[PDB]
Formats: sequence, C-alpha cells, structure tokens
Amino acid sequence: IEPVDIEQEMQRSYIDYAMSVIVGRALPEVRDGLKPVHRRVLYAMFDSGFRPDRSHAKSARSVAETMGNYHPHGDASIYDSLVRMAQPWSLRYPLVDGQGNFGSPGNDPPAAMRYTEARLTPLAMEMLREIDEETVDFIPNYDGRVQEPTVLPSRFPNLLANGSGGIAVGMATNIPPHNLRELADAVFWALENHDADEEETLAAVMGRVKGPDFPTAGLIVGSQGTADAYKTGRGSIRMRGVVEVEEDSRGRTSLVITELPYQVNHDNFITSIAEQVRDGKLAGISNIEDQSSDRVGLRIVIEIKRDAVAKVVINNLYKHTQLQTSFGANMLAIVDGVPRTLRLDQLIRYYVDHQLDVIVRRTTYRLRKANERAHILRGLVKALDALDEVIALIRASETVDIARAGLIELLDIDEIQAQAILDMQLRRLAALERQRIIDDLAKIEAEIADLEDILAKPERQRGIVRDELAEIVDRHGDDRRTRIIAI
Amino acid sequence: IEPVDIEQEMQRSYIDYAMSVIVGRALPEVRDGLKPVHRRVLYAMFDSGFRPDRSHAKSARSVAETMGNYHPHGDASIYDSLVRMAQPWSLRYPLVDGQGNFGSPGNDPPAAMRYTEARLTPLAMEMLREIDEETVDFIPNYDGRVQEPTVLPSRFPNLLANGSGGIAVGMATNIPPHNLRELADAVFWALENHDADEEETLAAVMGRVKGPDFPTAGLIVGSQGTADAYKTGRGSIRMRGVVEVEEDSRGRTSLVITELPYQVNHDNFITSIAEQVRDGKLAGISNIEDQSSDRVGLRIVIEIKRDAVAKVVINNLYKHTQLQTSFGANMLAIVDGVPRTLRLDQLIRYYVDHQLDVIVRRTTYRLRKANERAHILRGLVKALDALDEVIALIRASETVDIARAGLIELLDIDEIQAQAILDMQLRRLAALERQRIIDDLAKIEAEIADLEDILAKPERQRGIVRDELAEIVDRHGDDRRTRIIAI
Amino acid sequence: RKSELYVVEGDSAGGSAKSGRDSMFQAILPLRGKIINVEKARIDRVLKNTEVQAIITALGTGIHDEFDIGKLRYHKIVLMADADVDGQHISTLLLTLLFRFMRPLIENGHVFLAQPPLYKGLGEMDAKELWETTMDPSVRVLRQVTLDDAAAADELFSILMGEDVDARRSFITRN
Amino acid sequence: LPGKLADCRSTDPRKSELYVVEGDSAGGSAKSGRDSMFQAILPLRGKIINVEKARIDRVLKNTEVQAIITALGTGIHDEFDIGKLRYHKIVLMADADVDGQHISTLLLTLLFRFMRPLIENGHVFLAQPPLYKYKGLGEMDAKELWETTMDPSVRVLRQVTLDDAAAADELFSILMGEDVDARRSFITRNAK
DNA sequence: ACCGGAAGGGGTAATACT
DNA sequence: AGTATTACCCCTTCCGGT
Ligand SMILES: O=c1ccc2ncc(=O)n3c2n1CC3CN1CCC(NCc2cc3c(cn2)OCCC3)CC1
Ligand SMILES: [Mg+2]
Ligand SMILES: [Mg+2]
Repeated sequence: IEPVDIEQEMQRSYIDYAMSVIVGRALPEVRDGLKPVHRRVLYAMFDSGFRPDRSHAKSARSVAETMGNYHPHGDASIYDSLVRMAQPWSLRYPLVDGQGNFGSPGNDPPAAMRYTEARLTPLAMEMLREIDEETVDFIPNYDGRVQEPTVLPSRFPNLLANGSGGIAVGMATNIPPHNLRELADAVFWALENHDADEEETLAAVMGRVKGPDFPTAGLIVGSQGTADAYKTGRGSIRMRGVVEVEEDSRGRTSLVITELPYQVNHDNFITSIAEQVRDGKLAGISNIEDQSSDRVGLRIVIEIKRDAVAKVVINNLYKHTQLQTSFGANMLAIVDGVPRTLRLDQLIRYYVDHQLDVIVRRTTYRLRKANERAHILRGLVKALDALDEVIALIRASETVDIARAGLIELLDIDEIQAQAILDMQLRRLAALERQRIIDDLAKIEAEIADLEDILAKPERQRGIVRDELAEIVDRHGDDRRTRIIAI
Repeated sequence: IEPVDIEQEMQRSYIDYAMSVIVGRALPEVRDGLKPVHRRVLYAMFDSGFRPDRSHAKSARSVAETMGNYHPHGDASIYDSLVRMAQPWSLRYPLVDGQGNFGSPGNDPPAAMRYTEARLTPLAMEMLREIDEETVDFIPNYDGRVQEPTVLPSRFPNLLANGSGGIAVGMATNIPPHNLRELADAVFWALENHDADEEETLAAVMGRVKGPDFPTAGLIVGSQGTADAYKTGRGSIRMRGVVEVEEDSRGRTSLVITELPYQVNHDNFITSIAEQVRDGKLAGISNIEDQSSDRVGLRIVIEIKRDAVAKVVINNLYKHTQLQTSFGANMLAIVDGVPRTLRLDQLIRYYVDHQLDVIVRRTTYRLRKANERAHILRGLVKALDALDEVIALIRASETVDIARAGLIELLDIDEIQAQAILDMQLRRLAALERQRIIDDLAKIEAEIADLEDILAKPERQRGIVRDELAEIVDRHGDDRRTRIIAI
Repeated sequence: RKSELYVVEGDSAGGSAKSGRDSMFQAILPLRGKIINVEKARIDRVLKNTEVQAIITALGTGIHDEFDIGKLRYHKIVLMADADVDGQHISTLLLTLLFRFMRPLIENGHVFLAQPPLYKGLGEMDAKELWETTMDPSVRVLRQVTLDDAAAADELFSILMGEDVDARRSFITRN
Repeated sequence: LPGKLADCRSTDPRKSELYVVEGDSAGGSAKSGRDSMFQAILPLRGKIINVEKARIDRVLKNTEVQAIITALGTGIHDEFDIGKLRYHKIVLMADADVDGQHISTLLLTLLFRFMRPLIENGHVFLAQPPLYKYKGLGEMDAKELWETTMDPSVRVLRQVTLDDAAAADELFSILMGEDVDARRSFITRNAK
C-alpha cells in the first residue's frame, strides 16, 4: 500500500542484476583466472577429501556439496562446469581428472551425474597450495554457516595458461590459452626487473611470449592480430586447420583433414560440407567420409573427382567451409572488483604482486606459529631443569589447581606453559626425550631467525617465488601445440 | 561363439530378476519393517550427522550420500522415498522431519529437491538406537568399500505401527497402520506369557488390538474383515468418510465432507463428483466446491436443491463416488529371506525375539568392553603402589624400550599395562586422581558383576525390554483417530 | 472487483502459495522461468510463446489497439518474485510486457509488487509461512506502481532493454 | 531411418553388425570406441513394452518398437522377408544387473514374437561385458569398451539357438503371460 | 486405474559478438 | 547462429489387486 514509481523500480532492479552478473557471474579474475563457480567447485572438491592420492569419487557427491554449502544455484550448471573443467579439448591444462563418458568434440552429450566420477589433478593441487596457512582471505557464505575463500593462491598463472570466455550484461570476455613454459620466462623477467617501466616491460614480455597455443593444435596465420591484441587488448587471430593430399592404387586423389581450429564442432563441419556439396557450392567434390577412429584421432576424407589437382579446392574450403576462422581476442578482467581491459604486462605484474603477497602472508603465519611453539618449548625445558622439585611438588598436592599455582610461583612460569608442564607423559621422561627437547629448541630458535631474515629482505621473497615457479614449470611442462607461420 | 540356447537363458534371466525383486526390492522385513531403500536412507542420514539436535540440512546432500555410498540406483527413487517418509497423511508415525514444500494430498508434486531440507525425527532415533554396539550384523556394499547394516535395531514395532505396501513379481503386500499403545499392550502380554501356545497368544493379541488406525482419521464399519485379516492373513476392511448436514439462513441444506478414507485423492474426488453430476444418474445436486483452507482442514461442500431431505443423497455418495471404499489387507513379509504370510501372533513373536536378541548382544558387548577396560585400571593401581620406584626406573633409562622391559620385570604386568603407565600424564599423579583411580576400579568391577548377572538370568532381559518399550510408548503416543462402529 | 491475481515462477512456489492461500479471493498463476524479451523480439515471435498467451488469457483484456478495460477479470494483479537477483530480473521483464501491451492498465493502479520477508525464495517457505507475511490482507504490505512521465518512462525502457548495447553499457557504468 | 541410429559405412549386409544397447550414455560411449566400417549402434530408451501382454494395435505405436523394426529392415508377422535384412548380426549388449537382464528378456521375447526366423537362422547374438577391473555400461570409456567387447579379435559372444518350438512357445507364455498363479508356481519351484 | 520401487530421455527464455 | 552460466518444467514402460 505504498505508491512507488515504475522508473525507479525498473532502474534499481536492472542495475542490481547487471552488477551482480558482471562482477560475480561471468567475468574472470585477474589474480586467479577462475569464475566463482569454478573456484567453489575446486574448493569443495579439495576440502571434501577428493585428491589425486585417493581413488575416484562420484561427481554427484561433489556437486551436492557445492550446491549445498557454497553455491546456491542449480545442479545442471554446476555439473556442466565440472564436466567442462575436465575436457582436454576445451582446457589447455585440465583441472579435474574425470573417469567415465565426459563428452565428445562433436554433438554427443556427457553422461549423467550418476555414472561419471571425478577427482582433482596434480596441476590443480598447485592452485590450492598452502591455503590453510592464512594465505588468502575468507568470508562467510550466504547463510553465514561456514567460511569460503575469496581467491585461490594460484601458484601458476591459470588465467593466461587456460584462457577465459564469458558473456555479461553489456560486456564480453575472450582470452586465448597460452603456453606455460614460455610464460615462465616472462614471469622470471618481471621478477628480476621489478624497476622496469611500462614500455620496456611490454616489449620484453611480448618478445618472450610468441602467441596463443590452443589445445587443439591447428595453425595460426599471420602475426599482426596477436601484436594488436597484446598492445591494446582487442584483436583478431586467424586460425586454420591442416589438409593432407594423398593418392591411391588407381590414381584417384584425396584430401585428408586431421586438425580443426579452436572451438569448431566436428559434426557441424561434416554436415555443412555435405550440404554445400549437395547444393551448388565449392568447385568439385565427389564424396565426403569420416574415419575418425578412437585410436587414430581425426581423419576426414574428401574425394576430388578428376580436376583442380587439389589446389583450388583447398582455397575454396578455406574461404567457404570454416576451415579457416577468426578468434576475436578481447582481454577483459576484474581488478579489485571492477572490470577493465588490460595488456599482457598488466596481467603479468598483477600475478607477480599476488604471488609476492601470498608468500609474505605465509611467511608471517609460519613465523607466528614457530614463535608460539618456541615459547612453549622454552617454558617446558625450564621446567625440566628442576624435574625433582617439580615432581615432588606435584605429588604433594591436594588437586591440580594447587599444583599449577605452586608451579607458577616456583619456576617463575606463567600460564599456558604450566598447562603443558602438567601435560607431560611419563614416556617422555627418559634421557632420550630430555635431550630431544634441547635439540628441538635449538632447531626452532634457528628457524625463527631464518624466517625473520626471510621477512626482512624482499630479495629472498623474490628468489623463493622464482624457485617455486621454476620447479612447478619443470615438473609440468608442454610444447607448442599450435604452429605459427607467416602470411 | 557359444550356443547358449534359448530356454536356459530365458529361465536364468527371468528367475534371477524375479528373485531379486521379491527379496530386496518390494517386500519388507518383519523384524525391522523397512524396505532396503528406506533403511539405507535412514542409515545415511544418521551417519552423516543429520540428527534432531542439529539444524536442517539440504535433502540433496542426503540423496547424494545415499546414492554414492549405499544405494546404487537412480536419484528419483531415493528422493521419492525420502519425501514419502516425511508425509503425515501417508505415514502414521513419520520417520523424517522435512521443511519446505513436501507435497499435498491432491495433485501437487513435492516441490526440485534443492528447495527442501530434511533431518531425522525422535522416532527414527529410537529406531537407530545402540546400532554401534554390535547389536546387528554388517555387510559390505556393492563396491566393497565400507560396511552397512543388514537390519536396524527397531526398538519400536514399525511394521505394524506404520503398515506397508508393495508390488512384486508374482505377489503383492499390504498391511494397515495400527496404534502404538495397543501394540505395546500386546507385546507386554507376549513378554509376560512366553510359554503360551499359538491359539492363546493369537486370542490375547486379538483382544488387545482392536483394528487398524489410519492416519487420515475416517471411519470403519463392521468387525469381520479385521478378524479375517488377523486370523488368516487376508481380508477386506471397509472405510468411510465423515459427512455432516447443515442449513443456511434461507433454509437450503448442505453436506459438508470433513474426512476421507485412507489413500483417497482430494482433487480426483471432486472431479469424479462433478463429472458424475454432469452425466446425471447420481442425484439432485446443485453444486460441489472445495473450501479446504490451510487453517481449516478438509471441507468439501455439496449442495442439494430442494429434495431427498439429505438422506438418500448420502447413500448415493457412499455407493457411487468413492466416499466409502475397501482395503485389501494381505500381510506378506520376509522371514530369513523367504516371503510368507503371517498372522498377528507371528508378527508379535518375531519382533519380541528380535528385541531379545538385540538386548543380549548389546549386554555382551558392554560386558566385553568393561572386562577389557578393567585391566588398564588394575595395572595403573599396581603401578601406583610402587610409584616412586617406577618413576626412578623410568628416569634412569636411555630408551623407552628399556623402560618398558624394566617395568614389565618389576611390576609383573602385561605390555598394555606398561604402555598405559607410560602414557599416564603428570596431572594424574595428585592424591585426588590417586583416589579417583581406586573409585573407578571399584565401580568398573561392580558394573562387570552387574553385566554378568544380567546374562546369568534370562528373566531380567524381558524386564529390560518391557521398561524400554514402556518408556518409548509413554514418550510418544496418540489415540484412536479412526473409530469403529457397528454395521 | 475483489479477486486478486498472483503471478509466480515455478510449480514449487506455485503449489506452496496455492496450498496456503485464501481460495475465496485469490488466484495463483505459475510460469516456467524467464519471460521472452518483448522489446527485442518481433511481435509475431512474442505472440507465439505458450506463456505470454497464458498471461493474456488469464488477464482477459485485449492487447494494443483492441484493449477494453471492461473485460478485466482481476482488479488486483500482484507480481510475486524471489528475493535473489534473478527475482529482480524476471519481474522487470514482466514490467515490460505489461507496459508494452497493456499500457493503460498500469497507470490506473491495477499492478502491485509484493515484498517477501528476508530464505532464497518462495519455494522454501511452506503453506503456513506464506500467510502471515505476504498473503494476509491485514498483515501483507505491497507497493503500487504509478506513472508520472510517459516519454521519460518510454526512453528509459528503450535504453535499458532495447537492442543498442553501447547505450545500455554506458547507462549501467554511469549509474 | 530412426533418428538415434548411427549407421555404418559398408553397404554389404554380410559384414555389417548392429548393436542394441539400453540408454543413451552407453550408446554414446560405444559410438566413440566402435569400428565405423562394420558396427552400428542403436540406443533404446527405458524398458521395452511387453508384447506378450499388450494387444497388437498398442505395440505397433510404441516409438522404440517402430524404431527397432525400421532399423532391422525386415517385415513383421507374415510379411517377413529374410532378403530385406540389413545387418546379418544383431547383438544385444546390456548391463550386468537385473534391470539389464529384464530389458534383455523383453527384447528377446519381442524378437521371438515378431521375427522368429531371425532366431531360427541364428542371426541374434548376446554380448557380455567384463565384471570387474563396473556396475553399468555408462561408466566405461571408448578404449575399455573396445579392448574387451567390440574388438573382433578379442571378444566373446553367445549364439541363441532354438531346437524345440513347442517348448519355447509354452515357456514364453508361462513366464511372460497374463496369468500370475502359474508364474508364481514356476518361480517357487525353480527357486530351489 | 492407481498405489509404490525401478529403466531412460529435451526444450523453451536472457545476454554479446563475429 | 553458436559459444557459457542462469531460470524453470513432463512423459513413456515394468510388476499385481481390487
Ligand atoms: O521436467 C523435465 C521435462 C523433460 C525432460 N527430458 C529429459 C530429462 O532428463 N529431464 C526432463 N525433465 C527433468 C529431467 C532430468 N531431471 C533433472 C536433473 C536430475 N539430475 C539427476 C541427479 C541430480 C542430483 C543428484 C543426482 N542425480 O545428486 C545431487 C543433487 C542433484 C534428473 C532429473
Ligand atoms: Mg533463485
Ligand atoms: Mg543401473
């Protein structure tokens, strides 16, 4: 019974929905490269106990855990995201190890939640490394029951390595996958040259990074589009498949297709070519067949009847039947909660800063824990110095409280330490343990100094980041799947 | 290739399928009164922690746990059973507390599963009471990973207090719900008269239990169908609704239907009445409407224009529109893996035997635990007798093994006793704990004596069962919703 | 003249509101998700969806030129939606469908918006909880839509839900 | 032709093979690991209609039955011609649980009621999958399906043979007929 | 022709951009 | 017309007994 307007209600509702979709539904994050659904699924799979060192678990359990505790949305979208993260032909570096029928590059759909099973991958466990050491912030969920992270540590640059793609209200995002081994060099250059300007950093990074490396091999023609995309943030890259010419015993020529560009359907290609063959298109084709066996890969056979010696038919296929396509790269990402268009150096610097912050936080947490343990152990050894008197006072006590009070007033020891004093086990009274206490204290008081020295010098942090990233790259590396040629 | 023939394959396949359906798909167990799906759902919800003390949890989590761990079937047949076990109009005593839209007696589907939450009820807790004390056998699941129970303790007679209904290959079962107090009286009589023969026990349990008590209130006419069902196992029970005659200010007479028989659709009733009125041949009826509000209950209004004095219209409604229906009671159960039809005395004696076996096994487990616990306390007091020498021996040692050998040689104790001495904390060395150990040893010896005495005489187990059943009945119990009238 | 119409999404919330309503002066209509954007699609395309036809049949009035307010079946059309972000989108789509087709039905005061208490929607509330909060005529609180400027409202509608994308993006960024 | 059929490449009926498999996930998994030259997959849906109980006019309108009849190519009842057969090997491949064993018996009773000469000539085969390395055919991938079941060099198939016609005629009516007392007595007698 | 455990599967919309 | 996260929903069969 209140006279509200229609313009105000319309504007408020539409603005709220648009901001929600833009910030928390579709656009990726510069620091981590994961949408909220992907991050929630990964965290739910990590915390529930699904790890590469354990056997496969049903995807239904992980989907239900994500739907209940963290993600308050439908099940179909969550399962679709989980299936997509485990597809080698869609992700350059998969983040989910799946067992079952997870789909096909053509029109075949994946099986239901009841059949397929899924766990994490060894490369995905590097994204969640040291997440319990207060490396990242935590926030309560929608109902305020449990806590979920705001961003994964992301020890490797997932955003560029796997790419991104999304549609928002008034915006869109498309980022092509890259090669980890060549991104490592760019990150090392950024780490070693922290006092570099924008132009020099951009030039060096573009020199170190050649271009995109799509998971489906293919081919890239030209070099102007990649330069335009890296210099500004919006450019077209021309992708092309491979065609091989072969003959038979009778001398009939043939065309063999074994690779297709990124995000190009297999059944749609064959259907479009067949229909355009039935109609008056191309120049000459006898018949088309598909022989893409499971153990062979992809093999599409096209028969040219008598002429053209497989020279102009290839050009016609390139310019007519989606054998050559375009990728409209447009790098859009969310920084500190706001969308922005960024170049390559911007992403590299943001990732480096995130890694440095994670390292600093982990070092601080470890230092605090080691300091508290050292305090407890020092109190314990001070108690051990007077074992006969301690045991005599403990034995001649009416209850625990008076014993604790006498321990406090005798050894000049405060609380917490006295509780561990009274928590001795007799098994730890032999001389071996009485010397093990000394050894442990000696180790810990040096570990504290080492951690303080690490915290005191940024060069140590940069070296730690470089060493860890180098080890990660050395363990998990790949070649250039996509070959880049000239015009 | 193999000539497998046609007759052998047909017989093998159909016999296997029929036997599986008969045994583990439809027919309920006499001792527990639950189908395998219900038992698996209850066990999964109990193990996952969804207890009445804790808040409601999403039903998706319970369904996923049940499907992934225990039940290797579809999610529809699991959620349907889960939502049916929490419907007050379908179960006399619900076993699940559900929050959300769980359905309607009409044609409204039960919500979706992502909107509804579910947890266990106090009755299900009594059903799952003392299940971890080796009371029932356990078997591995389909994949052999974990263990699941083969029968729930069933501290109260669920089979007769909730009824059953199922269709199998070659047979079907139908059992009407009863009242808890009337079943308790019969069970008490059976317990106190264990030496009675079949005829006397049957007569006593037929005297104590009057007849079925459907959750939808209603009515029942005659007393021969229930007698036939209880004496032979098959019978017909006639149920009838509740109609009242009212008059308005003008003088028109209206029939108000406030109760309907068991398992009668509310919307289909009105639809059938309207169609029969349109087709005629029923009676002089003005209009039919549904005024059943949420805060009012079932209330169906039928208007008769001027005649029949609201007497023959009632008889026509009885005879033509399902206001008076029949129930084909046919008590079929599974005993030791075999389907049989049983009378009331059999269904009482089997439950009594199950309760006695459960009590015996629980008492044996408790006695074994107490006997194995007393050894550690005896070793502890033996060490406390020579505490100073024990401490001196422990201090003058180089390794824990030397201390163990010295303690064994000195105190004449087992390895377990020496280990318990070694992992004794210092806080338990005060005088108060020294006396507490003596008191605990005395109490443990007294409890061992009591547990042995319980097994010594069988006449105490019956008293224990009677006391527990009396407490359960006095806690939860309703009155006769369905009243019995004459012909 | 006294009946009320409640438009909801989904059969779950639809049944939940149906079983906890006052059947005398309350009717409930469920939908099947988001509405087709009338402003974007052609008139032929929108006039074929099985849900828009249901809405026009339920309301009973005409569309566009052949609109007669004397054939209205319910004098109170209340748009019920969930409290999440999706509930703020579907409703707005409806707020276009009533503005484009049944334009002279809004400024007369026959359209209202309900305010559920703050659950993730009406599908979780049972029958009893939907009475004393949103459906009781003595407890419920609604909002009544009013029209003041026609050209401003039309231009806002076209900017927000038209076919131009750059203008919508600029408006969203600016405000 | 049925819209769910995945026809092979060879046009010679003497070398082609048709696989009848329940569901769609199993069919999709088998389509990737099959030899496209001599193997065609026909994915059914749910449980088959019981031809022995329903009337002729009702079983002639079921989508699955019509799809099977169209895919096989031959006629039904007295209009059956063996010369129009397209696949010389119809292989039933179902799951290893009781539900698969029931779908298999429904399909076998359909083929016996409508296309008896196919069973007479031994054109029908049964395929068994491995037990454990598996509660369903949808949990397997293309490589494991090919390595054990669909590989012509390493596989085991069962051939259904019909020696006596009267015994089969009476047994099918006893097991899958309208009567219940005879079926219950048969089940009870054969249980032990 | 329902009552209850089981098998299986498709189709309408928003929102951008090439 | 297709990419990818979002909203929502129905329709065949088996197996008895009245
Ligand atoms: O309403 C319809 C109308 C047509 C239709 N056609 C094919 C089809 O598959 N479906 C059609 N529908 C609906 C529906 C599938 N429906 C929704 C998804 C659900 N997923 C199975 C599942 C879900 C969950 C599980 C396990 N399995 O555990 C955690 C919680 C969620 C299965 C039933
Ligand atoms: Mg919602
Ligand atoms: Mg199965």
